[PDB]
Amino acid sequence: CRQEFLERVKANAAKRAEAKAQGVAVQLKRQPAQPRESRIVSTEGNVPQTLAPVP
Amino acid sequence: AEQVAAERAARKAANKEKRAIILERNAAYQKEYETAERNIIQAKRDAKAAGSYYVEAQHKLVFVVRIKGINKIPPKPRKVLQLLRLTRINSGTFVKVTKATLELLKLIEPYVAYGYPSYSTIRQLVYKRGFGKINKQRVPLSDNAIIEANLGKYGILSIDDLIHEIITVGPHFKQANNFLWPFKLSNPSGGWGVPRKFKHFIQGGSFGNREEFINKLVKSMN
Amino acid sequence: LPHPKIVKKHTKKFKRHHSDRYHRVAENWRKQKGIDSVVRRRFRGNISQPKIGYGSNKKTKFLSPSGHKTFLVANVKDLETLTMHTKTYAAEIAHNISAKNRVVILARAKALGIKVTNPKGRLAL
Amino acid sequence: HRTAPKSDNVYLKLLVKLYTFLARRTDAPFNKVVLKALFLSKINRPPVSVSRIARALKQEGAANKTVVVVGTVTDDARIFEFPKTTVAALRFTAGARAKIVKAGGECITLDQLAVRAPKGQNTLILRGPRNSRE
Amino acid sequence: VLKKNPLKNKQVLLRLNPYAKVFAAEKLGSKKAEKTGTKPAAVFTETLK
RNA sequence: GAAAUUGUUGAAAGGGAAGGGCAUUUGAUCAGACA
RNA sequence: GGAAUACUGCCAGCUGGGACUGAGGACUGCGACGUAAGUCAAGGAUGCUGGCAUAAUGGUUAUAUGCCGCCCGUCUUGAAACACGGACCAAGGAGUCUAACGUCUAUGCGAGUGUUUGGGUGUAAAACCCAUACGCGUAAUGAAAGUGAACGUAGGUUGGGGCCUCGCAAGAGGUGCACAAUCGACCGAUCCUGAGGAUGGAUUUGAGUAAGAGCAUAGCUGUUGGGACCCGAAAG
RNA sequence: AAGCUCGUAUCAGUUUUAUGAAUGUAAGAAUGAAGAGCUUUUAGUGGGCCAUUUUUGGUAAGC
Repeated sequence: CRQEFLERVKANAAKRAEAKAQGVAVQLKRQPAQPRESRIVSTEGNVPQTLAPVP
Repeated sequence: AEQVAAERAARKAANKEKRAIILERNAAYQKEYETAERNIIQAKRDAKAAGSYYVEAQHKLVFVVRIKGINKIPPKPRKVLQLLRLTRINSGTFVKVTKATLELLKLIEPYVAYGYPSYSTIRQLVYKRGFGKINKQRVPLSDNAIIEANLGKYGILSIDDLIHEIITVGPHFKQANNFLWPFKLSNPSGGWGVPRKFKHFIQGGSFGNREEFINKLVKSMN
Repeated sequence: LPHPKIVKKHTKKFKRHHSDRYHRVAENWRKQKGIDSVVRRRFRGNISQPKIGYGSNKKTKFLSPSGHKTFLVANVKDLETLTMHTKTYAAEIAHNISAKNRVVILARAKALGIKVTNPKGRLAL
Repeated sequence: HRTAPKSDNVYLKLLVKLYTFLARRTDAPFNKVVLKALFLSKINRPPVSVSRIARALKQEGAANKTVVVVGTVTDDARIFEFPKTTVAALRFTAGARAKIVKAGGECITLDQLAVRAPKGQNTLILRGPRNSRE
Repeated sequence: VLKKNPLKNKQVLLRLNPYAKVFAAEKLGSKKAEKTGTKPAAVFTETLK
């Protein structure tokens, strides 16, 4: 049930040691799944192929 | 007694200095918005010129307005509406979009009309229906010193810094949003458009995601 | 004395339910205690009840139309109390004061400039 | 939480009036506890015996402190020697008044204490045994 | 003592946001932009039709 | 010397109910301010 | 090829018409314009002007008109409904007094407390004084006989409002009230130790001691007994 | 209702992530709230009718 908590606290112990041993912006908190960032997707080989209920 | 005009004049000098800081910040935000939207336009044009497709960056901010009454609501969504501070009908709040918040929206779809706000709507919402939670006590904004006194802890020092933290969903979004008392909107000026309000927006109703027409909707509610 | 315009909220009298039907039921207000009364559950078209929403404006409460608080007075020594407060309070000569003494109080109130609400009381010629 | 005390004593009302002023002004946590204690009932303020004051002066580094009781100070027969300090309370039992004065110290009121310790400095507040009685 | 709305009543609009003077002066909402000639490619046009 | 209940006189209303609430016209009647 | 325009979105763009509202009452604040002085639409209405000065406001009232509006009370049940009471008016008409015990609050005194059984006195059922006892409490435990609560600064550890020292503050430490948990000392009955019942050993009991907290009066009130919230019963 | 603490990090008919054979835990995830705990005691209360969704049985059909 709490199998992840002890492991992530051990990861918090690894990231606290890494925090002290570096000029740090810490971020040990888990952030939820963000909205998707912008990307330019190219259609050079992979052509935008049409479909329809032909059927 | 002294101090009658001396401390007054020094206070006026401090007022002028603080105001000038706000001015150059506002100019910086104005230029930021303008260049941002120009970047979206030009990247779209360049994608078409390359024979490619440009996806936009997915929206990170929604405005949620309650559509239904307090009664005949299941508890599973009734708790959710209290958590989004949608206590009465037509009460509106801003929501940061994550995986955690999007499913909260999916539970309450038949009871709210939400979408993605522009800068113009947020500017008009905060300027007209702007109210702060100062210890409690729904305080009307009207003065920049009122914003700075509470939110100077988080950088924010004027009305437009607060709007900036809302739209450009920032490091201190939670504090600016929770500071803002849930907006109390009137029924829409032109009407709802639809005959029956409680169908999904796609099938000739009001509720659910409308994505962009929330700007048309909330500006009439404002 | 400068006062706001008086808004009463309810000009009418809150008469008791079925006071106009029966003669044994007085017009004096009583709350309908019964659980199946349509008056208690405030139905459409039933009589309006006294509730605290009908409370008069605090700045214009207890004031006569002239912006004066009425003050009952029996004799000269009690009238002499309103020497300083002439535009706040106005004298009211008590019902039981004789016609001999009312002329004394009226003349004295004219001298100090204290307003009497009821002259012509026992002043027949 | 209480606005006005259940007491009808005009002198207790004057002490309440005095400490409402000092509790809201001086912002010292002494006056807030004192003014809280004056709103309590008879069963809620049990008497402090002169024996407990004797203990509080045997206390380490608490010799020349001004002891404050917001109940009543009662006489005791079990003790034989009493120190030389100033005791502040509402009422003193005739015997305890006699004992404090005979030992050499002073027995003062609460307003007298309010002049001497407005911020409640060098003070010590004792309350009596509550759950000891039923 | 009373809530003066911005948007209307330009005086309280200038009380908040001191940039409002500069925004109105330069117009800055009715601001023109320079045009380019980035024509859409053959692939985009053919797949649109 | 109350009310129930009745007579007379004056006003008003009344096509298979009446009394009640909101609002006003109409008729009746009344309060100040101009001391 | 070179344009226009629709639609969509923005303007801290300008300019009209209409409605409802004017709360507050010397000055403070935030601002804007101005070269400055000063002004302002900036912390809620002022300026000008006219009719009347009484039934013209408005109220009360009888009616008309538009719209609304089951007959109250009781008793049932998940509801509605039945059913039962209600010809009309006046006056009368139902949680009262007391005893006993208890909670909370107020007051007096406080390891004490209570005068009012009585006596003295009295301006005379009032008030004002009081000797001797008595009641409850200050000690409990055991079936009774009986015995009877400090080894310690009245005890150690854990928290603990306050207060004290340092701290330009945050904070650290000392002291720790009431009170709460755990390990101990004494009283009581309960067995080995054998000094007969000794010094010491271990718990069980208690509404224990561990530096008292009660007594009395008054008020709100609860339980029980009284005719006991008012009227009614098949009677011996 | 009363007293004593902390007015707080005391939590929530909610989502997420992870652990699991629409329910179970944890969180230095989200979002929401200043009404939290502990004694003491003091009223009233101890029926159900209708409908929606799961699910097991049923039949001319209801159920």
